[PDB]
Amino acid sequence: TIPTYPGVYIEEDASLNLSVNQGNTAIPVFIGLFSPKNTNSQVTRVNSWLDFTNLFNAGCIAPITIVIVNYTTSSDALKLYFQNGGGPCYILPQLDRLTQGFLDSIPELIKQALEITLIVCPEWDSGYQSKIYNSLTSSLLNAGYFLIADNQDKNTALITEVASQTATYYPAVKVSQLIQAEDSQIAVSGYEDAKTKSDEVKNLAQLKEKNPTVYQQAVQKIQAIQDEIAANGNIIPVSAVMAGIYCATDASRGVWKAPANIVLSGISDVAERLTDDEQGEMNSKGINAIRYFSHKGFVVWGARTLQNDDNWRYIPVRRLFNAAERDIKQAMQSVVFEPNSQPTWERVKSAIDNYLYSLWQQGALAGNKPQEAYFVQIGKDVTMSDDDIKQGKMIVKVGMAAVRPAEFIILQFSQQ
Amino acid sequence: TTITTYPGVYIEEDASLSLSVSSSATAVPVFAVAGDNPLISGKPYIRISNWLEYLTLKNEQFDPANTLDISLRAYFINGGGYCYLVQTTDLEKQVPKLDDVTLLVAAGENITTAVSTLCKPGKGLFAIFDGPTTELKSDGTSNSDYDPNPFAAVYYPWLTADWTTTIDIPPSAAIAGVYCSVDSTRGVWKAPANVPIQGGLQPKYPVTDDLQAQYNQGKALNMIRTFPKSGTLVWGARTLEDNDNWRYIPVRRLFNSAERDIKNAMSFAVFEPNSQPTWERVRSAVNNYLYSLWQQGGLAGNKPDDAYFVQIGKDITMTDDDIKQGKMIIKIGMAAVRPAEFIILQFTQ
Amino acid sequence: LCKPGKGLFAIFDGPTTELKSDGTSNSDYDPNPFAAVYYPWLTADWTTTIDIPPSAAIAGVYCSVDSTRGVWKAPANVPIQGGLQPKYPVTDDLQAQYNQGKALNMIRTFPKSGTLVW
Repeated sequence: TIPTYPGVYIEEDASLNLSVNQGNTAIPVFIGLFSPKNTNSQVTRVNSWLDFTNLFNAGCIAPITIVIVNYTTSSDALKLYFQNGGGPCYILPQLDRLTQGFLDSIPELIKQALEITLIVCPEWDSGYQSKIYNSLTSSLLNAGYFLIADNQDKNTALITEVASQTATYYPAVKVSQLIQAEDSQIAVSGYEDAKTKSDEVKNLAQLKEKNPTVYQQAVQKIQAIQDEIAANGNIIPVSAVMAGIYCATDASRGVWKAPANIVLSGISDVAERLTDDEQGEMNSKGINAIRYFSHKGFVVWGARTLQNDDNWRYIPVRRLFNAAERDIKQAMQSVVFEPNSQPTWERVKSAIDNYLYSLWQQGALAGNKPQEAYFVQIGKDVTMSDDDIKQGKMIVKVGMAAVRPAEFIILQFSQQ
Repeated sequence: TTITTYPGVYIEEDASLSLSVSSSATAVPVFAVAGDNPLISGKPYIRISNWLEYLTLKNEQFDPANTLDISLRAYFINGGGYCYLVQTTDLEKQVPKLDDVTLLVAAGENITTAVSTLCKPGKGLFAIFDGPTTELKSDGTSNSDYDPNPFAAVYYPWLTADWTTTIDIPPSAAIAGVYCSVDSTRGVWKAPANVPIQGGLQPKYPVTDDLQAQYNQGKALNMIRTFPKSGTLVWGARTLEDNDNWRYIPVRRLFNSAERDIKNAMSFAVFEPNSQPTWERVRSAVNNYLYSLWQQGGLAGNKPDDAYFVQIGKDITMTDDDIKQGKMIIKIGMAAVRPAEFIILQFTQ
Repeated sequence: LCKPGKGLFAIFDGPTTELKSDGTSNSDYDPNPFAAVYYPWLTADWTTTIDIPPSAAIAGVYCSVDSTRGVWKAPANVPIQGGLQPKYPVTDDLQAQYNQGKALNMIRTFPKSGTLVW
């Protein structure tokens, strides 16, 4: 409302709010068909659900280009993300057609935003998701980024550039209803006639009052989409939910705790009911499953990555190393242009050793004493040679030991 | 009536039945349904909470000529809780999807194949079969077609009531109701025998002591007999395997309930660090449950040290290979109480 | 006046004639969620060619019910004090037409409980 007199105003509405959380080690970026309220392609930081609605148009209908329409699950996926404990996030809206120029620029756009740690594509279309996942180069993933992916099949795992930096989840989740937007909140562009320029029509409401013929053309596609989504049920990709669970787990228990065995909230039902034998096949292949248990509800029942080896098999082990090398890199950025001499190397060793000791205190690392948990090495004849120093190089070796989760518990019952 | 327009009182004269429902967690049955039933067609399973819900979903009057209708009425009139309806052909595919199902009830269908696949150690399932529809052979070969499965039981004969026609009620439907009533009243460790069968249900054929003497060992059949003063009772609590273990239904079903409750008790420990502090937390959860079970009277022993024991630790239950593989191994041993079955009176002057 | 946020509720008067059986005796009222209509007009011992409007008596019921059982309790199924009687009789079939949409609230007399707001 527009206030004129001082005092108390009363409004009746139905707008929904969610509590805003905070975090540092889990900041996801969402790539999808979003509808920003401002025309001006660039990553936008969103602090909460209220901020998102202030900067973006929430709805299940993508912006209309003149006609064609598209169905998007981005808004509801974000609502699930905030309901599950999500904090501030970045949004990368994809507008118009999916050109190869946009795909090539994705790794650079994400790197420009310095706080990103997670990548999520909250779109129901399988072909659209596959194109986005293939655009994440190995250089981007190896730079300390983690991709949460939605597996489209129960029998075949996803393929990405870096296996150890990816986790897949199955199946999608249903919700009670979608977010519906008014005509004024549906972006419309491309319309033009003899008496009007292309920029004079901005939303569906202006389109209706200027040309009912094409307005009826648009609504029949919208109604057809609404009928189709109602038949299959309001299905939402599960990667957005997992992004919120990652934030909640890190704030509460820490990065070294597996993001599994957590109850989902805000969803209605899973897209498919799984058995133990089926889950046994997926788990070996590296597909984490969303299971339903009567005494619990809907829970995450997997903590594996796409790479199956003794090093990077588990998500908490992989994510802990990503967090450690990120925090260590932040500490060494105060030493970049220091003189390359022995007193500089001593300061580097002290900074890393101080950080690693704090990590061991909280229980992130394994061992009964610090010497069993980590080590730091740097020297003139230990890690680097004279040629490296003459070239401006500084080499330090860091090793850590992590704790693996317990995945199988076996009960042995006896009669006597 | 069903169309409410004005505020006030509406009068209608109906004849729909009305029953009552209990709540037992250790007895959640699944009823095998013929595929030709219109209500079950096109769905994986249907959950029925009471007779009111079933009548509403049916949208038809009670038909005594429908085997499903009488089986549900007999089951609900005996105190059964909410159940699941699954087509017989879909049992091996839909039962593992359901997590709270404990009983596999043959509501007149043939579930021999499903039982041989589902009812296995560790699955936490018990099956209820149907006895022969004809008279009992005196040679003792009326139970030859049943597998010696310690996770199943057979009940004979079929039952009839006032509201009966050319079809007779399968005994498994009424027995499953007895399971719900006994568990909620006296516990799962008490034999589901020597209890009346509610309603006007009567056995179709009479069984004497001499007839039952043949079918009370080996692959035993549990009988539903009528006695001069106590009415109609369930007479028999033996499974299909004659062994010092799992001879009696109470012992097999008690271990099934304890395994399920313990599994839920320590399920919090999955995806936790596989170290000693986690093992101690799990041991506390198991010991707390077993003491509670012993206090209720479900275990045999004057003190808890005689009723159960829990072991978990390195070089006691698991080795280095088990820990490195993510395995955590626990050993639980509990003693069950076995009922008195034969009573002998010695008379002298 | 009666708009969201203004904190006002309106009490109207029903038609002064008989109720049309076609269900169109409430066509002149706006679908305002802040208003209500009551039918029919009332008479008493101290009455003449003019009949008491139902709104005056109903507003008194509002004061009594609120002070007795709270504002959240329905201001119906309560007797109308004094010797007030409805001018016309309303049956279950007559009220069935005017209990949805732009509903009219009725004042009816019942065999044992006297005159009640229905």
